[PDB]
Amino acid sequence: ETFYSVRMRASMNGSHEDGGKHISGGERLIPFHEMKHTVNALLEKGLSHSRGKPDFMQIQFEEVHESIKTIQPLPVHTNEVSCPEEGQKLARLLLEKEGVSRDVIEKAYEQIPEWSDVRGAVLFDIHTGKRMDQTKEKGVRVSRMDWPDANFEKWALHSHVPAHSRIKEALALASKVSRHPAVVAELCWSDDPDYITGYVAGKKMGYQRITAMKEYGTEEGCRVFFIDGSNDVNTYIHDLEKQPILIEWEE
Amino acid sequence: EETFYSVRMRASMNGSGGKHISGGERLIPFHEMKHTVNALLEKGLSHSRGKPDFMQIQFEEVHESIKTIQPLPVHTNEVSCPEEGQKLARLLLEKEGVSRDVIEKAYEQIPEWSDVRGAVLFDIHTGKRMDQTKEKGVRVSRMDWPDANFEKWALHSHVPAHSRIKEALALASKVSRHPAVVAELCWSDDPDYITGYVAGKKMGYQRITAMKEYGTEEGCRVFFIDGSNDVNTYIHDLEKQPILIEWEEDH
Ligand SMILES: Nc1ncnc2c1ncn2[C@@H]1O[C@H](COP(=O)(O)OC(=O)CCCCCC(=O)O)[C@@H](O)[C@H]1O
Ligand SMILES: Nc1ncnc2c1ncn2[C@@H]1O[C@H](COP(=O)(O)OC(=O)CCCCCC(=O)O)[C@@H](O)[C@H]1O
Ligand SMILES: [Mg+2]
Ligand SMILES: [Mg+2]
Ligand SMILES: [Mg+2]
Ligand SMILES: [Mg+2]
Repeated sequence: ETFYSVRMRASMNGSHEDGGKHISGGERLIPFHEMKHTVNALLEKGLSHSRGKPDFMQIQFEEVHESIKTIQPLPVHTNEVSCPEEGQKLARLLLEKEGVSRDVIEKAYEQIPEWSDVRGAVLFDIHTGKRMDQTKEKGVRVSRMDWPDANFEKWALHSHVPAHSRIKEALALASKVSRHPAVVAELCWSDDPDYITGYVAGKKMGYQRITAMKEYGTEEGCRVFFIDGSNDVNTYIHDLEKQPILIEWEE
Repeated sequence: EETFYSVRMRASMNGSGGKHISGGERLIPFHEMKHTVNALLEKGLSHSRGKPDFMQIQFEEVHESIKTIQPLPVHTNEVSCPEEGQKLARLLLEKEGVSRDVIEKAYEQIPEWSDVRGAVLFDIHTGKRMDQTKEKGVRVSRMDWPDANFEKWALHSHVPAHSRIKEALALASKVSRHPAVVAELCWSDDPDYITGYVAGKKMGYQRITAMKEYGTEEGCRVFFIDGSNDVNTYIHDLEKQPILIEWEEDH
């Protein structure tokens, strides 16, 4: 059966390219017969965003010719913290636990404010202590991963986590990304003003949720992948953009 | 001054060197966005040229102010076969002001332009193609015709209220208005529609009921240009100038 990559991005004050504000992004992986439902889902997701009404949006589909790999979601643990500063401290400890040196963590945190506007993810090289990709404000956009809702809902029931598509999306991405042999860890929180939970993820500790990573009403987010590998960055960028992943949980 | 949006679509098969299946352009208020994205989607998905494996749909705010014009006057020439239609087409182009030699040269090149995805600009002073877009063609966009007014026009005009005619006539009308455009020649690349037209400022929109045989995918869109200025000026006008059609019943 043939699957399709469906992607969306939306911005205001022009195309993202112009120097507009990123509003929303989406990526889906589906059989052809879900095309209409999926295009509408992405349209609606872009139109009803807390960051604002877009004046630019692109939606796109194409056939995927690489074969699909189906994986488990990462194990999930929720860390309850009382404030953003405690969440950020915990985040740094978790990154160090997973194998990132403290020094590389500090260098990344120096740039993170600069990367608030990035539309995808930043790749940070642990060998240089510096950004590895050259996409600048565009970022690297991981795509061609998805998680059928029914299975995701079964997973959320069991995990005592709410069945919000925001978590599905985050965990599908974290799971695809941590599977990459060159990715040691990911740090994330949302650019949406209305969601303060973030996470750190890696192969050892799984998907570590942190219930407060920033204040409500702020639009600064973070998506950094810490890279430890022997290959060029374009190889890895191609892996993240092109490798098709479906999530399927079983107990 | 109400805000309008350019909504565009293109679809192809065997990739993004692929076969062009469908193209669309709309110009609408924001509240029509959902209906319009779905219309373009469905248009692309149910095309007689085939099922796409690639599609892009895009919207953006238009910042130039909209000009509203009347549609060209319409006349329908009933012919009994394609060869009679083509012969009429050439007579009408000549009557509107294109010299015979320029018509003959263009007809010799029309077969090699079957694959062009937009329009060809043909210079009447040089008897040569003027634009440099090759297989891409020049894609006129940011024109539309609100459905209600189009339906009233079609009722009165004794022409069927098909969106194909709406789209053709909105384009022909925007294009003929351009002071450098002497005439247009058109028939569809769709295997399932053999009606075509020639259009110009004097003769209006002259429909010709048979311009090719059913089941053929060779189409034509040629703009005959009489102009001193940089072709890129004209191209920019055709791509960027926002036009709405309003037929005035009161007349
Ligand atoms: N597909 C992607 N590829 C690379 N970076 C991405 C991608 N998607 C999002 N990002 C980056 O992350 C930033 C925020 O993305 P968002 O979709 O706003 O991210 C979230 O909602 C994070 C929620 C995690 C906690 C969920 C939970 O377990 O309760 C976003 O602006 C991008 O810069
Ligand atoms: N927006 C455009 N800008 C430039 N060229 C275009 C555009 N739209 C279509 N074309 C070119 O023309 C070709 C034919 O497009 P189509 O939309 O398939 O053409 C038609 O339906 C023609 C119908 C005319 C008769 C209507 C009537 O019954 O009164 C198409 O493949 C392109 O090469
Ligand atoms: Mg997202
Ligand atoms: Mg966001
Ligand atoms: Mg068309
Ligand atoms: Mg066509």
